[PDB]
Amino acid sequence: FNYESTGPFTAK
Amino acid sequence: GPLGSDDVEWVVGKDKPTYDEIFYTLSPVNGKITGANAKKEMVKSKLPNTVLGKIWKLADVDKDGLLDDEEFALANHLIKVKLEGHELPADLPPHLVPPSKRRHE
Ligand SMILES: [Ca+2]
Repeated sequence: FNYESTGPFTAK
Repeated sequence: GPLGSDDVEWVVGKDKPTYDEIFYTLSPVNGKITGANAKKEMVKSKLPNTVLGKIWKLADVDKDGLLDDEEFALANHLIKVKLEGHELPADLPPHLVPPSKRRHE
């Protein structure tokens, strides 16, 4: 499942 | 009416038609595209993951997770400007802030 944090780049 | 309206020119709108054609090719829904297709463009431009986050941070002022045609135009601009060999200050000046997302105090 795709999930982000503060954008599709800044994911941990 | 207001004649002396202080309205700063959005320097992103000068090359917007170009980013518009790139925006409409990523399948825009109601004027916004998914961060997946933006991500795709970003990684095609060979920018490091750190810089990717930089660009997103500067492009999406309100951080709605989706890129408007305006926001993507800004992002795309920063991207290609990096490809030009320019660097980013990583700060958002008033003439880069979209007219409908900006404040002036
Ligand atoms: Ca946005």
